[PDB]
Amino acid sequence: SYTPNLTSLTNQVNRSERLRKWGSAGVPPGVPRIPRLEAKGIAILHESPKVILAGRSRCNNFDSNQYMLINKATKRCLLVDASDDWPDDWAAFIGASDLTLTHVFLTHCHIDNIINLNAFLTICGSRQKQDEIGVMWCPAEECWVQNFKRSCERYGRFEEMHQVLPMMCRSLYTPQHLVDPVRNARHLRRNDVLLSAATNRATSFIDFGNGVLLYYIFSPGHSPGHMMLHIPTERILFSGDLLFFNKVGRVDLPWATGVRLAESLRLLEALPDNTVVVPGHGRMTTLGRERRENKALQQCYQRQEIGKQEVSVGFNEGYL
Amino acid sequence: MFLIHFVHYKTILQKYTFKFKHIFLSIDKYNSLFFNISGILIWLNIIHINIILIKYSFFILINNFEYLIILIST
Ligand SMILES: [Zn+2]
Ligand SMILES: [Zn+2]
Repeated sequence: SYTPNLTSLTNQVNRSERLRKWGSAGVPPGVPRIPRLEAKGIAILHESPKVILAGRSRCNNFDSNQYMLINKATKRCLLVDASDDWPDDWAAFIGASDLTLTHVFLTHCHIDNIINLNAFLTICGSRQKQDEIGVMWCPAEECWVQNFKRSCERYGRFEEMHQVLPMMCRSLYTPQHLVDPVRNARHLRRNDVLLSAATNRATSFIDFGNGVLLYYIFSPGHSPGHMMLHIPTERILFSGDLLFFNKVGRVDLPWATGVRLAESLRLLEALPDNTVVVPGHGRMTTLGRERRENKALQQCYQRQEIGKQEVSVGFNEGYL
Repeated sequence: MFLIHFVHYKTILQKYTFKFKHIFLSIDKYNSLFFNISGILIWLNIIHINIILIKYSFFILINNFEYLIILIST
């Protein structure tokens, strides 16, 4: 959780809470790795003349999902929110599909999204050995990168603790190392892009190839930097943690504001209803069904209509 | 009454104690992003700071996490 200082140790309410939550143990059980039993295979969710969406549901005990976009022309694949307890099915799928992994998109840097990121990059680069995989992320998530170890402390992920994150290594946006004159696997990662919060419909896109454009949208509230993917030609909205089936993201975590989440839900009203929204957790829905049957959006627009200047919406129990 | 004037033969020396800052050590070990910057524009509603180093072409990164932060050429 947090650092045990003098005030937290001399508090009886802390021991009372640790007795009430966890019984006689007092220590929270972590979020473990999914074993090789009760693990499902990779499903091909969508097939189109342009792209192919292949995904796997409940790949963590955080109950997150793992998706990959495949360009049919250029044979280039793109993982979004790379968090799978077994990134060996995905590397075998890429190698048996004759695909090239060039980038990994990250919506936000919570632990349910970047827990197995070094495993993804290492196994896919090792298969590429028989240009490295880049990472696309927003720099505000820097504040959630530094607490990757602490989040690995509380959720019992001890083997992923002592791992330098690839977003922390020196990119082209950073100063370079002045090495002794007498190496480049970790010293410089030239394939790295930093997304900007000024997202527009004109130039805020990634050229995926074959005329397919992936517009990233800056939508905070669950994170200081939270980037959705929008494919208007395929009507596909990778929302990440902003919007789910009949629910929205949490605000009861640090660096999460309810009015930022309300503005992020309000910047979504110009998309058509047949846009399939694809969340980071749970089952996928459409944006029209979320306009009709989601109570968080109903409360947001009702507070906006009755005259609330600072409309604050958000969940306190749900997905991280 | 008092008969003699006597002094004590044992001479004591007052120990001079003083606290000075003689050592200068600091643990400089952080986990943060450090950037090559050709321009930085910090816009919060009270104070605006514009720091510009010139170039032929620039890029733009924008951070709205705490306050508006515009970075030219990362
Ligand atoms: Zn999250
Ligand atoms: Zn999530």
